Amino acid sequence: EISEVQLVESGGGLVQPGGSLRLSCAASGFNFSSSSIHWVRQAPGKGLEWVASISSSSGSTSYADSVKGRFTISADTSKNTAYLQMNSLRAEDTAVYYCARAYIWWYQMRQAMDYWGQGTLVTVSSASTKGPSVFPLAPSSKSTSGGTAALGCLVKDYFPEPVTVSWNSGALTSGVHTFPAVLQSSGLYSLSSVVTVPSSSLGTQTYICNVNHKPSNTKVDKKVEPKSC
Amino acid sequence: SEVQLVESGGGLVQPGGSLRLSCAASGFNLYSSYIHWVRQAPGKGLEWVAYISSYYGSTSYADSVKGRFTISADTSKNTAYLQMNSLRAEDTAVYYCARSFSINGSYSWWWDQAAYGLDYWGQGTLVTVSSASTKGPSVFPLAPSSKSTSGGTAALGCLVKDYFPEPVTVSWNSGALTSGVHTFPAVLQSSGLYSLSSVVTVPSSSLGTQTYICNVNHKPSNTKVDKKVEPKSC
Amino acid sequence: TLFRYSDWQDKLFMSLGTIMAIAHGSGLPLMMIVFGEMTDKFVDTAGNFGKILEEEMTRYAYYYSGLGAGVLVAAYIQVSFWTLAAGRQIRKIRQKFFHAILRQEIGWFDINDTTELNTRLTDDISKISEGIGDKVGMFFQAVATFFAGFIVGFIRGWKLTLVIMAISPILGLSAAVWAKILSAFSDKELAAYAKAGAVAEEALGAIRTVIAFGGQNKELERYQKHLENAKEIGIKKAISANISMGIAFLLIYASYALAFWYGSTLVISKEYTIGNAMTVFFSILIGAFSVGQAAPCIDAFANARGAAYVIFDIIDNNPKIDSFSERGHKPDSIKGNLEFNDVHFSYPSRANVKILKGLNLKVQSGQTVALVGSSGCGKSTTVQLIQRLYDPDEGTINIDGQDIRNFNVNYLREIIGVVSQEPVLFSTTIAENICYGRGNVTMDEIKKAVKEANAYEFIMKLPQKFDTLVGERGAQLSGGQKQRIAIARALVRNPKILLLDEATSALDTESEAEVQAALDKAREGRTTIVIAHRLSTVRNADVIAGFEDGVIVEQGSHSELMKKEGVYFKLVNVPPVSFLKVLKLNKTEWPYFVVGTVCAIANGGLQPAFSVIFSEIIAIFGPGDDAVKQQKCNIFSLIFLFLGIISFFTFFLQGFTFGKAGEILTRRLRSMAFKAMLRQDMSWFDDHKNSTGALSTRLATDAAQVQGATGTRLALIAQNIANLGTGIIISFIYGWQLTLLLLAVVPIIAVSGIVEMKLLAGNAKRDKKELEAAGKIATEAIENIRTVVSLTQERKFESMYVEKLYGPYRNSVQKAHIYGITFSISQAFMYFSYAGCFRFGAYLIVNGHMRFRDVILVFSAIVFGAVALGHASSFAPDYAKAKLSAAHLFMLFERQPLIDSYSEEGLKPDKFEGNITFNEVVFNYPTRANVPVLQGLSLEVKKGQTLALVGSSGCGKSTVVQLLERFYDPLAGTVLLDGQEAKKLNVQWLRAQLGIVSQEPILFDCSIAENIAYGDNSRVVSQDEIVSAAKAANIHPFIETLPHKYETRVGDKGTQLSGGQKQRIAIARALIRQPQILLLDEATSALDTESEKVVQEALDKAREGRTCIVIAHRLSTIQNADLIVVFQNGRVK
Amino acid sequence: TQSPSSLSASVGDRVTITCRASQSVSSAVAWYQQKPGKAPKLLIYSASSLYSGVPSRFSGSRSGTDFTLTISSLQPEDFATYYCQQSSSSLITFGQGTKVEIKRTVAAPSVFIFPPSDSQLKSGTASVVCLLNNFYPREAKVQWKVDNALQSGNSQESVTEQDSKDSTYSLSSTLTLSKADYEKHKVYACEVTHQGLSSPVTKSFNRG
Amino acid sequence: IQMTQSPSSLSASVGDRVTITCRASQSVSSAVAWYQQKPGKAPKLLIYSASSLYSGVPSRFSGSRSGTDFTLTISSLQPEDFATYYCQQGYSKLITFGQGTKVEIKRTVAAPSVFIFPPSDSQLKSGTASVVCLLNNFYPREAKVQWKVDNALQSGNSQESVTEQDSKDSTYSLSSTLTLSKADYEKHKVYACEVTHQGLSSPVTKSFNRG
Ligand SMILES: CC(C)CCC[C@@H](C)[C@H]1CC[C@H]2[C@@H]3CC=C4C[C@@H](O)CC[C@]4(C)[C@H]3CC[C@]12C
Repeated sequence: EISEVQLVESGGGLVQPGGSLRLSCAASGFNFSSSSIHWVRQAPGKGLEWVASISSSSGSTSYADSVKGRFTISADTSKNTAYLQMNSLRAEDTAVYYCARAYIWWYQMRQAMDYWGQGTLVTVSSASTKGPSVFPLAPSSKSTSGGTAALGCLVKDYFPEPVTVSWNSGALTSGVHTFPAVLQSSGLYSLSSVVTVPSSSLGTQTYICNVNHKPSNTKVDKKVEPKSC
Repeated sequence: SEVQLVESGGGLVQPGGSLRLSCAASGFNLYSSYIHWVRQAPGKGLEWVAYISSYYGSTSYADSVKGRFTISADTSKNTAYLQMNSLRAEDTAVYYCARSFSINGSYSWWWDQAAYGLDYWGQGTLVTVSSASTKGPSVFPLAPSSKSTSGGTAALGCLVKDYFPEPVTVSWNSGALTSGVHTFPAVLQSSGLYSLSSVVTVPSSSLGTQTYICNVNHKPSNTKVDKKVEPKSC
Repeated sequence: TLFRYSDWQDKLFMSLGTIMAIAHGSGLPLMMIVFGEMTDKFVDTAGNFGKILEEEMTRYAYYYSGLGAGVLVAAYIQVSFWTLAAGRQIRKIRQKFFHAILRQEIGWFDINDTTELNTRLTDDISKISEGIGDKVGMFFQAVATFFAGFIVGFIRGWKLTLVIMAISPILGLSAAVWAKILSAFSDKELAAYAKAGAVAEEALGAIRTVIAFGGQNKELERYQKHLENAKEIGIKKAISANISMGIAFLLIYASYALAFWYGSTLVISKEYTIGNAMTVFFSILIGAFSVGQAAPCIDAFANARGAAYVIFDIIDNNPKIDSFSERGHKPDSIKGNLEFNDVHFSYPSRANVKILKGLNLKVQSGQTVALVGSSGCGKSTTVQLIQRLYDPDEGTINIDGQDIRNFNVNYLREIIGVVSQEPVLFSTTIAENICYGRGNVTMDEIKKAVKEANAYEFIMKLPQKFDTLVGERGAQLSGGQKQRIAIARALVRNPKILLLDEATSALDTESEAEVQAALDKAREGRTTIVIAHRLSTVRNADVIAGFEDGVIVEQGSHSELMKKEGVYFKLVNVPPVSFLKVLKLNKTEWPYFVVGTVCAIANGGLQPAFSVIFSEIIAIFGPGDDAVKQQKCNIFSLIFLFLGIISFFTFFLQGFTFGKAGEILTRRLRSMAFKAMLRQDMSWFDDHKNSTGALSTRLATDAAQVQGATGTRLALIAQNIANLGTGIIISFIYGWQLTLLLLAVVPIIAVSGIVEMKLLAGNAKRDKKELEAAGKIATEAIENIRTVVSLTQERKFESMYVEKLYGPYRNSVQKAHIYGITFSISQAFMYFSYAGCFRFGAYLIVNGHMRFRDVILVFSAIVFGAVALGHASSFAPDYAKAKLSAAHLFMLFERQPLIDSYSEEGLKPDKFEGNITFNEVVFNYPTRANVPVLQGLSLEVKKGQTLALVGSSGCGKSTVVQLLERFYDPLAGTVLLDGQEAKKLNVQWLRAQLGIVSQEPILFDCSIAENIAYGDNSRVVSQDEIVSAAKAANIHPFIETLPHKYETRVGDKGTQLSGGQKQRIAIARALIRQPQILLLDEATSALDTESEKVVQEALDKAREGRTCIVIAHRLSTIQNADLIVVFQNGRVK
Repeated sequence: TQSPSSLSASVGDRVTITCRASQSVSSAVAWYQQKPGKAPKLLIYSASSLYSGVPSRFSGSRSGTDFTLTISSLQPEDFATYYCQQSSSSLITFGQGTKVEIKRTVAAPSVFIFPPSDSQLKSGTASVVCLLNNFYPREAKVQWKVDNALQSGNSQESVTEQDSKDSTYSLSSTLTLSKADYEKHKVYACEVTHQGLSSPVTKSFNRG
Repeated sequence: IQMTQSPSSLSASVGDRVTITCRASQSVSSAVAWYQQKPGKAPKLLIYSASSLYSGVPSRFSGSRSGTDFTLTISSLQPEDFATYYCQQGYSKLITFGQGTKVEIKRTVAAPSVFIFPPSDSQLKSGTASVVCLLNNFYPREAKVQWKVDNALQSGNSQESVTEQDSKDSTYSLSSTLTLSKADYEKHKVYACEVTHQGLSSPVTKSFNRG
């Protein structure tokens, strides 16, 4: 930890609004008396957001105001692991949870955030375990030939992420624009992979896109074609 | 490691004079097994003297000196110290630092004291008791007799006398000729000095053909006397 | 209070242990109430002649077996939870204590001393550990059983308890005066004896003079004197206490007399039953002598409270300046200003001398100022008082003009970094070494600022480059490698103020320039007030300073000082000993031990005697064919009287005689050790392990523990053995069946106690190791406090301790468990044995084999007998204590020093010729043998001259004398006294012929007249001849004013005389010894120039005729001194 | 929280990302160069110091209530999100930071429209998308018109990360209609607005 | 508590049963010792208890015990033998060593060489007279040397310093010295030295005249 970061993984999983977890950031490379372990919340589309603060030196405890009251952080200088129990699970409590570190025996720092762990991404969802579908984002014949007749295939109705989408069976991925999986109203997501090519090559060659949802154990394919209605 | 008994101190003393005979029993420590003080009569043999066991405080002097020979066996600087009191005349014996036994190898019980013999010994400082100071030996060559036999074998030699203490190297022709020569004991002079003799036989052809030298080397007196020997010419 | 450290579950450990100890105790009296049901019913069987005999008997058996399980669970829950609460309390005591010591000021650190600290911590604590560990358990059980006799007598038969009760208060008075007179005496005894101790403290306090004038013997007798008075009241208190115990037993016995005859009337009234009475006897016997046989346990608790006392004195404490709080302001925006303020400060140890008496300085942030002058002028007294080690007595120091007392120091000593005067290191890697800058330093944060002093070749060179070990004080380095890691080490703090002080003086000037200029441009906004070496590297300071006697009047910049004619134009121009040696140190006084042991066998075996008393009592009680009570039992009330008075005599005898054996050995051995010590060479005491306080404890506590073995062993172990054995004899006698079977317990208890003692000594061993580790940590700071504060890295030391201390913690866990297990085994098998053999003996009777009353005698002999093993092996820990202490004082005895002070053989030169001669004498001190003393010395004086010496401050300017008085044998060279070389001398004569002025000559716990008279022992030099030499010293014309002329006991190191007076005497301490060779090192320091010369004046027309060497670095009387020797690393120049 | 001084322009400026204090505390803010999708890394502390691992381009100090990070000389080596963390209270607020990148020019976007094939229509939903490729700056609008109606609420905009090389963003505005509303419509028009376009480019079609 | 040395000066030949039988006193009770000191050294140890030998020693030292009798035979007599032996006691609080004992070589009687020398001109100046008689290569050591002054019995001024064995031939050398002051050296002329040696069939009396 003095030459690396030894905040090791603890408590990785998925939650429903009837779930909970006893999350942990098992510090290492130092011993709790030397620090004050901190967590924060990474709400998507915003900054970072603090949740709580314990220092096993004095056993102090300062919580945020949202996760206030319904939570607890209980570190054990014996076993060297901080313990934030996320109970009372509503929706927005989902994020990746950067669990952090601090030096308490150097007051000059004045920023108990000297180190950082990746964070146990906590995910609330809705009726998970559904395989995706490949649908042809098929170019119409009016599309720009000789210039750029973009095309693709959409991954619809899938959970969870990520789903590995490839083109040409790994023979062409440049010129494809991989879009991020943005949320759908159903709690599911949607991502596009649009490809830039003059339609004169579709007149001779067809491109097949492959979709592998190992988070759902599916392999679905389709050759995207020029739309001749 | 192993037992090393390294001895120091003493040797020159007048009767009625004190000393300390010291034995660094280094390689082991004073406190595992006994430590005596062997006596070596000057040409007669041995005698046991006295001993301390410092894991029992149990010490013992000797009969004819009990009260003059204090033992101590210091266990921090690991050395035996014999306070010798007045060290009378007829105690010019060699005193060797002696170790007693270990029926196992590790230590010595107190009961049945030193039953299985002294399985380690050392080499001490030969002590001597006299009132003779440092003096130079005069060599009187007992020259080969004027009655030297013609056609046979005649002896020739020299005596050294009137010195203290030993040693004198009595050699012949600056020590180049030492074959057959008999070194006679360094005799104590009646007042306390020393003396000895040394002679060798030569065939009757090399008595006057060559003329020999009785050279003597005495370090306590810093005298290296070179003296020419020759058959008596009446 | 002791228990004041206890969490909740601590207290639940306690209270469950205590109630289960109550049940442990109530075991055997209730075993006697069922004794009585059995005695009534079965004596009515026996006397009357019951075929249920076996039935009822085994029934009673299984009752006692039920109690067997009962005492088992009781025993080990008692011991388990008692030792467990003890251990958890111990570690909490130690954590909060060691916290407090890291918290208590440096002042308190220079009033106590290090090895005294560590020794207090370790032994204080372990003392408390066994104090409150389980002893309290035995005690609560043992008072339970006697206190259960009360209710059992009352409930079983409410007759005889009446009388015995009604006798109880007068015994209340007996033991009243017991404690009253024991307490009165032992308090007067200590209140006196502590003086016999303080005189040892003050005599061993300056072994220098005490050897420098052969005056060993006067002080040995001073010891034996105060020891005389104390030892006197020794046997007196021994009497008083044994008188008391004899009274106690006289009254118990005549009380039993009243009881036996009164209740004889009752049973002959054919009233109640032999059961009720004979119990009220038996159930009131065990309890009583048991709670009697309770002395060592209340001994233990006594020692434990005495221990915890000063420890809690330490814990509850609090300073005005603290190291563990936000006691004030702690601001962010700071420019590194610092300005002294009218500072009048002095030490809390050497209070009387004041060093800084008003200094009006000025420093600004960014600009460096140079601190130079002469030594002692105030450099270190300037650096210490900035990080507020010693709270300025009246001075103050402020940053930005506000109270640094309100600057939270955990911020102060963490923002500024003063690379230490002498670079101190720790037993670390170079990594952790510098890490003590702050602690969280990534490898780059290390290396980058490491290279800022060129620490990259000799550190990247070693196998395991960084990760190789910096040793003891850096013992795996020296100055050419050490002083580099320091000046960059605390740099990594990026100090808001760095401060340099002689901190780059031990290498080549290249590394010096590296650390200097690499920290000249690094202090762009931070000041650095420099105490430097060279007169061009002082100048890397915008302002230079002048240090003048507690007044700041002269200082400034380059063109601001050199032209001022202040200082800156002036400056630039354990071999184990035996069972036998302990047992043989007390050999003269054999008869006292013969008396102690004979009266011991009596006192002990007197109990199964009571088995026979009460056993032939049962039978006689049975029939009553005549008027037995007042016709016979009158006789038995008598026999009780006779054993009462016999007990008074035998008690008083054995107790008193071992009291006098104790006095004997203690006086003898105290005296012998004191002598032995004062004889030894000087090279023994100029050390760090064999100090003053270490030694005082060695002496006192070691003689104490040498007595604690025999002077209480024979008596107690002997009561126990002849008691067990008297029961043994009785039992073997009557019916040889029941002993053996009731001795089927001897293998269980035997091998159980044995494995427990062996694995408990193993516990002691793994503990010595674990706390020896832990105490390595402890000692590190405990010694180096000067830095572990300045780096403000004491709290990580706290935590590293704590995690190590977990060691003897889990040790304690193992100890509690194994000890509980063993002693549960013992108790439960004692009971089980009663039950089983009881049973078999029932059918033995149903033969007829034993007349019942005989079995009751046998069982009763046993039930009395074993009640003597309560703490039979509880005095074992003290025996190994004594054995260790014995081997120690024997190292102190036989050590035949190299240079003996009592030169028996050699030359006793009856005349003196003052010709001392040196020619190429090289020498190195022993302590830390890296650096030398001399580079070859060669000097000499004739008769009457004055070889004066002048140089810098401390460059071999002390060791001049110590080679002439034959302290040390100078390694290789020539030192002799007038041809006949010194090694021929009789140092006694030689030492009593010279003369020395000590570097700070003390006075003793003595009057004005002997102190001076001291200077010539082997003969009482008379009263008058002082007044000449005391007027020749110009010190008698002063005794004019003193209240007594010559009876002022100038207290411990000169309490009623100042130092200047305690110097103005120094000369008189020898003059009558006629010192023909004056070796004056700092002749006159603490006086006034008009009289200060009379040291030499009064000598001017008398110093001649007798040679000397006069060394007093001044101007008026060295400029008229003959021969000069300049000290350049130990040569003659 | 801070005010977003999100600058990403042509080379050559001294961007001092400013951070206003949410409240009045003692001067403690800690800054990070977080890569969205990564874990923050310390650059400075005390709002004035410099932690380890940092190159000597990051720096900061205080200016009353102003906590700054100073990065100069706009390079092809400036891309991250920044982070303030306020301190000096039992609770801590934050700053959301900025988002820096490299600005070559104004990119030329290509818009396209894609009607859903019957493979989508056999489920119960369908999607016509408006794709905008290679648009820059990050600002871009895309709207749908069905039967000449300013449609809203059925335009799922899925925008990619900035193109690592030329800052040419891509966007997909998905108009999703079911069995009940997709067949009833015949014309679908997509009108896009990009600042580099003088004219709002329109791609439309009729359902057939 | 004491010792009695019977086996004195045994010089038997190599390879034969040479017996050291040194008897102790009453009830030392199994505490014998037989140590080896080569001439001019400290003794080694060869055996203890008469039942066990020191490790690293040849097995030719056999001790048979009968009450007050320890009888140790050496049979091989290597060149590492022919060194001084000793018998000593450790028991009852005390230890005692005996006078020197020694095993030697056995040879045949040799021709004894007898010589006499009067003091020359340089010894007579101090007033002293040391007339020297010498016996070289005389075997065995058991011999007698007698003096005579003016054909009269002389005694009280004859010191017989005997040199040690030549290990090669086990022969011997010897020097008698008769000393007188000048107060008798000028009043007595003929000084004679006879030797009774087994080779000297008749005691030869080498007489010399003053001068
Ligand atoms: C120092 C004090 C306690 C004196 C101790 C001795 C007293 C208490 C003892 C010794 C003499 C005893 C008495 C001796 C004889 C008498 C008279 C007789 O009818 C029977 C009992 C009676 C009455 C005894 C009672 C106990 C007794 C009173």
